[PDB]
Amino acid sequence: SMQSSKRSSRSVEDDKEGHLVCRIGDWLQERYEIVGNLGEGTFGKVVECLDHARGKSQVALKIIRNVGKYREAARLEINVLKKIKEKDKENKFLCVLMSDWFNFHGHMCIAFELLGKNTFEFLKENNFQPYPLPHVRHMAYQLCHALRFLHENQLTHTDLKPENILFVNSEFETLEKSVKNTSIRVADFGSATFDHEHHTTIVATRHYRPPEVILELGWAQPCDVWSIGCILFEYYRGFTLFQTHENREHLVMMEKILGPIPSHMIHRTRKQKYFYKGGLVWDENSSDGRYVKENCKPLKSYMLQDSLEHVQLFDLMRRMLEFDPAQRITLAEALLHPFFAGLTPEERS
Ligand SMILES: CCN1/C(=C/C(C)=O)Sc2ccc(OC)cc21
Ligand SMILES: [Cl-]
Repeated sequence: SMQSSKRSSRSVEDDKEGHLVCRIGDWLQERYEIVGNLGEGTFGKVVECLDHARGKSQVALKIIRNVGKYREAARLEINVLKKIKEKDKENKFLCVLMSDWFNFHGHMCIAFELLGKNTFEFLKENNFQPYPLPHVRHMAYQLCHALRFLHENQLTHTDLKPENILFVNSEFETLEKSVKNTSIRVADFGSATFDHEHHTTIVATRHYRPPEVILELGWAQPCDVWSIGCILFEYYRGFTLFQTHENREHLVMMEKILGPIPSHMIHRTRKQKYFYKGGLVWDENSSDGRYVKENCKPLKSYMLQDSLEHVQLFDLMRRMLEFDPAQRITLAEALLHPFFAGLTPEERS
């Protein structure tokens, strides 16, 4: 219910978890009026606010717990978001960057422009009926465009997944639900790592994680290209390419679907226990063996239609899913792939 901004903004306390005790109608900075809850987690809470210094426009305000490790992780996210903003003065490269950040009584707070549903939540709301190829194509183009910019500015996202890709507007027609506008933005730069910085060993979410990270061979921009390839497959079929929670099984799935791992990646890994005489150790006859052999087929076998536009998609996905990160297509190269000849002039600009 409605409260005054000066009063609400100074009336403040935390709970035993170091969350800010707040509810709908509370204010921050005599500026942000809380009108809803967007999400929550170990880090803190995300609340929808009206921004009264900007005609009451909607924002997603992330409010971090009064806990040191979450405070410090947010400070890093903020420093990445500042560096991206300073490289993209005018926001041509489709990242969800901050509109504001401040320290509210030990709470790091980060404001973002409020966008629509993420590409996972839209798919779930459609009963996991996949995106039509034209939408996959436009979305593919935008991901390539966004990450290419970051990549050529010595940055790697490391955690691209459908939940971190947002529709500017997720309003839909019923034809299956079909989004009216396929414009997307790339979110969640908390893990993003510059070329010169320490690379944490295990990056990406399981389904989107490339072989060089599983085998601990060193990772860079190509990690994001593998993630994008997995994302395009899931947009196109509506289920993840790699339905697994264990490295050995995951690598076997990669072989069943993409062909053999290059021998020099097997030779270089510390993870020798996954291999015997240079081949993956795997029981074809076990319960998991039977499941993988029935469910994990060559990548081309997942095509829904045979027309050229579908061949072009599957060829680009093959290139984004090359085992050897040195041989994997770059996003600069991907943008020249003939799959993108199919974009409308409107999508292409
Ligand atoms: C909770 C979603 N959410 C965020 C979540 C985290 C963990 O950061 S950041 C964000 C930005 C825009 C938005 O539009 C809808 C939503 C949004
Ligand atoms: Cl080990």
